[PDB]
Amino acid sequence: GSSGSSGDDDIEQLLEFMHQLPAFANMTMSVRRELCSVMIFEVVEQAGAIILEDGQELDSWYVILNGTVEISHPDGKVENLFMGNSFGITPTLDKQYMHGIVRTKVDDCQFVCIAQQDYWRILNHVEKSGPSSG
Repeated sequence: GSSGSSGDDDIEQLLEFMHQLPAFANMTMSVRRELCSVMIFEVVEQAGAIILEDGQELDSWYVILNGTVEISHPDGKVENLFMGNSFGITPTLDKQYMHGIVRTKVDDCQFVCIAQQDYWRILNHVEKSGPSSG
């Protein structure tokens, strides 16, 4: 990826942005940096794309990095989230099921996927402080 940004310390540059968002602020910095090491990089190019379907075993945490995402419910409700909001699963081992259909509102929408386990091994106080990457 050729883009104006530091190399030696890439995560750092990204961290600064993490703080900007509330969802990423709810947890101390350390947790943020750790997540960046256990979070996937994904960005939807074609707007109006489906992010999650109704009745799907949510096992990964999603966070709106850029763009707006609209959520639809089977009952007749439609939520509206904006850059900064979070959705997907909770930091608790407890799993959950999607109760609606998510769809982007604009193009060039960025997002991030984080495994539950790693999501409950950082924020929480599990035996392993950080992820094992070696």
